[PDB]
Amino acid sequence: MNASRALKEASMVITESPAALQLRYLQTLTTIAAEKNSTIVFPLPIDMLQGI
Amino acid sequence: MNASRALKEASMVITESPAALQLRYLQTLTTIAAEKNSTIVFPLPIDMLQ
Amino acid sequence: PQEILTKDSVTISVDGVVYYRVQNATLAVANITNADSATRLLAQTTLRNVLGTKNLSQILSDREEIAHNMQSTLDDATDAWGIKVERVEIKDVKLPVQLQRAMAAEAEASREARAKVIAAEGE
Amino acid sequence: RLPDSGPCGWILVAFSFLFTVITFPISIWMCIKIIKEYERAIIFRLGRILQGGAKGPGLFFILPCTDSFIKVDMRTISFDIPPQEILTKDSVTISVDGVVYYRVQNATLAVANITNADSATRLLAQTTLRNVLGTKNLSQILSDREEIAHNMQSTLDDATDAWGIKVERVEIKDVKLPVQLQRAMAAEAEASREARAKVIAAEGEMNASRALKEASMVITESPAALQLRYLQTLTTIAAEKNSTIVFPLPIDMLQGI
Amino acid sequence: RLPDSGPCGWILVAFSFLFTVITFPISIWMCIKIIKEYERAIIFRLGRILQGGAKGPGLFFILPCTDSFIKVDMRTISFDIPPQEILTKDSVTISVDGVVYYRVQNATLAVANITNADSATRLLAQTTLRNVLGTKNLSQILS
Ligand code: NA
Ligand code: NA
Repeated sequence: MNASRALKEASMVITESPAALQLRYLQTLTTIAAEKNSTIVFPLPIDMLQGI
Repeated sequence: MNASRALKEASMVITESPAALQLRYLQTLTTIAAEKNSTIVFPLPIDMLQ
Repeated sequence: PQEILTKDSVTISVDGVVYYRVQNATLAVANITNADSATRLLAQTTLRNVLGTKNLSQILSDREEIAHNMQSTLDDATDAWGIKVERVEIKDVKLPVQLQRAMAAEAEASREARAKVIAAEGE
Repeated sequence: RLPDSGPCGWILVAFSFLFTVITFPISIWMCIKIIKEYERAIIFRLGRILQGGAKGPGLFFILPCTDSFIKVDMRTISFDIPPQEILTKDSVTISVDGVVYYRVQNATLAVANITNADSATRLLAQTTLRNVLGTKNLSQILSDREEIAHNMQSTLDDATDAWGIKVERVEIKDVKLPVQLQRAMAAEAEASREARAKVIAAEGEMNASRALKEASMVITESPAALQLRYLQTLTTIAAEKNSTIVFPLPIDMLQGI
Repeated sequence: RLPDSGPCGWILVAFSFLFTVITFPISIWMCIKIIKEYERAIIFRLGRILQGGAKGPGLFFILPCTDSFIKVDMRTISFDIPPQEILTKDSVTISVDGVVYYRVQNATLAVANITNADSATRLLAQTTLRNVLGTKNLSQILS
C-alpha cells in the first residue's frame, strides 16, 4: 500500500511512450545476469515465426 | 483476512495506470534472482523487419 | 544444556543457572544422601516441565510468571532436604539451524516493506 | 545488617600469645597485616566475627592460630563476558559479546553471605542480558541503549544487594547475524543504492538514443543490413567463456509442413 | 575529591630505619626514588596515602618495609583495538578496526579507584564505538 502511489506516478509517465517499458525490461535482465545463478536467454525472431 | 484490506487499497491504486503492475512484476524477479538455486529463463522477442 | 519442547512444539536447547543455599543443616546431612546433586537434578527437571507449558513467545516475555511457577514446585520438593532454591535462570537459547530463517519472518518482512517504498521512488 | 547465613578460648589465646612471643622475630611477620586505603578486611577470632564493620586501612595484628583473615579489594573491576546466543522479540537469532563492570559495596556480605561473589555476579549479568534483549526487536536493540540499561539496573540491584555487590555497567562489544540472514536483512541499504543507479542508467539511455536513431535510419533503407548486424552479434557472443546453442532453421522446409 | 573505594606506627617505622641503615650500602638503591616531569607517584605509608595530591617530579625517600610506591606515566597512549563485528542502522553487516588515544589526568583515581585503568578504558572504547555506529546509516558513517 505504501509503495503503490509512486508506482502509479511512474506508470503514467511510462505509458505516454510505451516502448519505455521494454527499456525497463532490458535493464532488469542486465541486473539479473550479474547474480550468482544460472540464466538462460532466448533471442526470438518473432517476424520469422510470423512467417510459419 | 487481516492482510486483505491493505492489498485491496494497493490494488485500487495500481490498476489506475496500466504499466504499474508490470513494474511490480519486474521488481519481484530482481528479488528472486538473489536467492541461491534460482534459474531464470528469459525470452527476448526480436524483430528483423521482414 | 538441555533439549526442550515448547507448548507449540518448537525444538529449543536452553542453558540454565541455579542459585541455592542450605537453610536447615540437620536435614541436609541426615535426610538426603547428596543434597547438592539432588538439588541440581531437580532444577533441570523443573525447568524442563514449565517451559513445556509455554509458547515460545511467552518464554521470551514472561520471566516473572515463569519464576513464580517454578518456585512452588521447588519449595514443595526441597523442604525435606533443608534446601532453599533462590533462582533458576536461562543463559542461552538456540533454535536448530533449519528453523532459523523461517522463524525470523517478521523481521525480514519489515525491512523488505521499507525497501519497496525506496525502490518505487526510484522508478 | 548481618549476613543471612569462653574460658577455654583464653587458654588457646594465651598459648598463641606465648608461642608467637617465643617465636617473635620469625612469627611477627605473620601477625602484622597492613590494609591499604582501597582495601577492607574481615577478621574471625575463634570463628566469631570481630564486632563492627570491616576493618579499614592501617596496621592490624592477628594470631594465625586462633584467627582467620580475609582481605577485600573495593575497586571497580571489569570482566569480558563470553559470547552468547540470543533471540529477539521478533525471533531473530543473534550472537552478542558483552562486558560487565562491578564493585564490592559491602565487604561483610561479600565474604560471609555468598560463596563466590565474582562468579555469581558474572553469571547474573549474562542471564539479565539474555532476558532484556528478548523483550526488544532488533531495531530497538540498536536504538534504545538508555532504556535497555535502565531496565537491567533494577533487575541487577534487587539480586546483588544481598551479596554486597553493585553492578555499574553492562555493555555489548559485538553483534552478529548468521551468514544465511545477512543479505536478506540488508535489503534497505541495497535498495537505496539501486534506486540511485536506476536514475543514472536512464540518463545513459537518453544520451545514447540520438546516435541509435541515426544508425537506424541508414539501416532501414536496406533492411537486410539488420540481419548482418544480427550475425555479427552471434560471432561476438560465441567468443565468451559461456555455453552457446545454435539452431539452423530451414524455414522454407517448415513452411511445407 | 578522593577515591570512592600512633605508637605502633612510630615503632615499626623506627625499626625500618634501623634495618635500612644497618643495610645502608644495599638500601641506597631501594629507598631512593626519582620521578620525571611527566610522571607522578602514589605512596602509601602503613596503608594510608600521603597527604595531598600525587607526588610530583623530583627526589623522594621510601622506607620499603612500611611504604608502597606506585608511579604513573601521564603521557598520551595509543592502542590498536582488535576488529569488531557491527550492524548499522540500515542493518548492514560490517567489520571495523579501531584505534583509541588516551592519557591519565588524575593519578590518584587511576591507582586507587579502578583495578586496571588501561584494560577498563580499552574495553569501554570498543563498546562506545559499537553503539554509536548502530545509530548511523552506512552512508552517514562515511560522511
Ligand atoms: Na565479552
Ligand atoms: Na584497531
